Amino acid sequence: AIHRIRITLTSRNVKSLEKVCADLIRGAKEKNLKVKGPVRMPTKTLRITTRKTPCGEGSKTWDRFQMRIHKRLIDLHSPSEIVKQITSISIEPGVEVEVTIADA
Amino acid sequence: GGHVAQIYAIRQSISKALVAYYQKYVDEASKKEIKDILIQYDRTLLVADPRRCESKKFGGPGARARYQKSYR
Amino acid sequence: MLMPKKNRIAIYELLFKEGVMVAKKDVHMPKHPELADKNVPNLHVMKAMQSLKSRGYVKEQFAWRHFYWYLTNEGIQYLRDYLHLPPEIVPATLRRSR
Amino acid sequence: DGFDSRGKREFDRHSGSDRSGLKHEDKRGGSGSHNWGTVKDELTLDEWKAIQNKD
Amino acid sequence: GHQQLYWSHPRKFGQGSRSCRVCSNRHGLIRKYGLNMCRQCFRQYAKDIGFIKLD
Amino acid sequence: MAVQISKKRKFVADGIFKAELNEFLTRELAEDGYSGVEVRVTPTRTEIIILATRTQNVLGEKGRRIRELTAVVQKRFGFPEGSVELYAEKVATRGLCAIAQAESLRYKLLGGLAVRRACYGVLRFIMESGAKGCEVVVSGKLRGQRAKSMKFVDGLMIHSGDPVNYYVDTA
Amino acid sequence: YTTPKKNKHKRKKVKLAVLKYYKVDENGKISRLRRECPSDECGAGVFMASHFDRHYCGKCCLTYCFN
RNA sequence: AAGGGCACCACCAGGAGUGGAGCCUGCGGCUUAAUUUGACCAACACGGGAAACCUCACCCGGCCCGGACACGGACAGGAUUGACAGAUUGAUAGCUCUUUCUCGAUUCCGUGGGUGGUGGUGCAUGGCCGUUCUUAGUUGGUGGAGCGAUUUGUCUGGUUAAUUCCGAUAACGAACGAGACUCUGGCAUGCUAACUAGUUACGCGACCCCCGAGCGGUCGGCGUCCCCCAACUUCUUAGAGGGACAAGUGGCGUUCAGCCACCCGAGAUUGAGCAAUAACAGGUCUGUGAUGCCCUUAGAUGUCCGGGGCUGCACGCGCGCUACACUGACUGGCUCAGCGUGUGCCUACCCUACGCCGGCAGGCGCGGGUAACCCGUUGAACCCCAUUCGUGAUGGGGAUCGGGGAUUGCAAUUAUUCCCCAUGAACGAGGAAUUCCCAGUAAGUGCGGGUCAUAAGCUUGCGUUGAUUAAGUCCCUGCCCUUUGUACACACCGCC
Ligand SMILES: [Mg+2]
Ligand SMILES: [Mg+2]
Repeated sequence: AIHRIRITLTSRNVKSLEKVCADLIRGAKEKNLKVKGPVRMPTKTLRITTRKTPCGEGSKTWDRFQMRIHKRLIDLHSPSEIVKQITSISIEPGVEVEVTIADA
Repeated sequence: GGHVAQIYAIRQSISKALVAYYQKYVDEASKKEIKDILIQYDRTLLVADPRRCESKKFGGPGARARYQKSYR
Repeated sequence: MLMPKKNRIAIYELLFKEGVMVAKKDVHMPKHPELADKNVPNLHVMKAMQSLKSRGYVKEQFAWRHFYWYLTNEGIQYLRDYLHLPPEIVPATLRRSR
Repeated sequence: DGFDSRGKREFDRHSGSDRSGLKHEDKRGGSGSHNWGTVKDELTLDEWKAIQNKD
Repeated sequence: GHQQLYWSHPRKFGQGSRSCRVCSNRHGLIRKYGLNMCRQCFRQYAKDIGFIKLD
Repeated sequence: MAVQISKKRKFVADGIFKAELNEFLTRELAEDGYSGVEVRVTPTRTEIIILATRTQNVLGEKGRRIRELTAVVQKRFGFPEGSVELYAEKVATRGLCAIAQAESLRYKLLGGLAVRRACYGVLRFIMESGAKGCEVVVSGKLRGQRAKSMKFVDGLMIHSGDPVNYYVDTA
Repeated sequence: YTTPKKNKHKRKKVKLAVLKYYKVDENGKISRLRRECPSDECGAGVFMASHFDRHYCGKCCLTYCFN
């Protein structure tokens, strides 16, 4: 054997993360492997407030830059061994994956 | 929240929970005869206050106030 | 300028093992990230390959804070006669598995 | 005398250079190369060491 | 020049131990999130890195 | 893990790497019609694809330059032998790349072409290649101390709002 | 500018002749009047410089002096 | 010059203030070896500029070439490279001197030629940014007027935040900007989910109870993904969607564009980002391996090291902090947040729970966290509840100054910072003047980030408590449009 894994999805844009979550959930259900829904970590917002001007002149204009990190956890539970049952990554640029053991 | 915000949250939580419990399990006609009392006293007892806050801007201390400027 | 002979041949033989060689622009770095076992710092790497570029044997490109020296055809033959190599040894960039 | 004590001009629109002025005046009406156009323009080592140190 | 004092002065910390990874400038250095990037340079490469002005 | 890095610093590190790689490929392939670069990173390997107008020039003599570039980015960025790859792709409709047109305009001016003739030539080519509008501005000094800014625009153009981000390509 | 001090004369090497600090006798007997610094990295090739009151190997073979 | 229009960087009606006092900081002046320098609404807590070293660009000294390459010399019988001891120097810089070794073609000398520069010029430039201006303005096609440049369209008027629209109307149909757009906030007991968020129910408990409550009460006590051994998403997280449109009613109005009020509704004007044609000889060469030209280039304006300075004070100005007190201060108790950071390529520097030692600043041993897993249920402040003080420059205020103890750093003196005990100065609501501002706003009030080895009176955000006055006008201050005059067109900083 009974093996369970936790696949962690991380992306900077919502649509790429949603697509990988969708077709991985669909693939797991097609293989009749019971799967938990993608739970979402709160978005990591990297904010940097610099000054627009490259010099000291201006009207103290400050620029705000945002970077959003979206995180999802999907749990795969199979009565048999699991790594051989699912052997596809189905990824696109802009999103990364990491697979861990459910106990680990 | 703070002290006052917890107070207002508590009182409208009591009112909203009781009016919804009355709606769910007994007649809403008798729900209305206490619901009309609550609204005719204070609308905030059943409806949350939408106003929360305003973002701070880079020209002054607060949301709208600007810093002192001098010409001389 | 002044380098030991073992230092010059170590840099040259790496420039022929692969035709390219990067070097962070920090003259005070105690050791080059590559060939650190040969005990020659990044400064001597800088001046040796800027002398190659001045003679025309290598082309110099600069990114943010790194050099991207590219060995040329003219520099290939000079390395052959400098290190006493036959006209059969070629860099990996010039020839791979061919 | 065109500057104050700090060194700022009291007349910015008074061109302090003889060759140029405030407005850009074209050279020869905008003809010739390297200039703005005109209406006419509009119309292996390791294995060698291996055999070297084997003996 | 001499090895004893050419780099003797310790710079394990302070403003002079850090320079921009793009242009070696030691001023206005943004070290947040391990950026270690000169300020005007980060403004130049803001979109390429991934930071986008949402508001 | 103490060896690993936090996700926020990891994405920032990838952004710095992509910016440095894009800038270096710009400074090297500017004469070779360089347009852009995209990377697809997986833990097994990374694929670096360079979009250029002339892939026949990006490739060296029998592919020498591509091997040269993939080796030199490997040495700089510390990649393993198998985790670094390098492909080149011809950019369709090269007149619709603002970077490609900017490079060709630089080449024409370096040749010595008049500003009006070069700018009108590239402006026409963008239009028949298919666009809702375009605009080129050339600023600096030519033959004199005073500088000038010449503007050449046609078609429709937008400046404000979110649409300008995915409608107007600026270079 | 206007340096009050004078230009400092950098050291000029003596440009000395051939070493010739050891000879032979009685149809050839090798005899060295210069010491040897016996460290392993110093080697037997190098010779310790003899001074008025001290011995100093050419490499960093320490310095042995007689007090 | 006249007429219209708009604006809390204009006023009205007011609020908090600044200007008065001390101190922090930035400018000017003075002094200095240097007190580096740019900048004069749109300079003056600005260059993210909180500088002990570095930073540093300034002053006083001292190393090195990191002056490529080409050519001519000298050279394995030596071109040359380092160095122990003494002196010499601040220096354990063989910098130099005495002293001889050692290094082995890598250099050295000369002639050309590189190179670098936080050196000058932003009045040579690019890019970026500020301002006009975030006001509402700007331009084609066809048609009409013109011989023509040009003009109409783009306007008498009503209306709008908006040439935003409606209306007259030689104009019709458009384009940019405005709007629309993206992010954010408010509602979804509607959907999807969640042991890295939980909530209810149940089982062990632990205590209060027994006047009896007993399906009693509290539990941030333990458990039911310890996977067979409960469900569910209301609360939390975040995706897809919906929701709001002047949509309904009444009134005003050409009864049009629209305006006001009201019911129902979470919401009947949430704040931002972007942002035209163009101009400002506006600021930046000290952000850049962005850059022309000029200067320097070996006794260096390159580069490194030691020390000092950037802080220096008869004085003037600006941004601010603390206060002048009882609507308070002190002491004790009660007690509620949300942004958001967190162990590093170079890079040596993380956030901290727990226990022990000290009165405090702190020190020591054990851990956890690369993070909805740990700090953390962020036990924040104001506020609230009690005691003392009692109109006294008083227990208000904590400047100036003495002594002592700690942390960071190679280095703390010109005090880095912090802590303890001492002194207790002006200041009793501030002249003329002047700034910001319309709802979760002003303001009180703390907490994160950036700067950081040490650090915030700054800045950037977040949260808590939370109002007075106003739904107007051109009176003052500015700007826009139209008309008008012009000998201006380099455009009034003009011409003459
Ligand atoms: Mg808009
Ligand atoms: Mg005291």
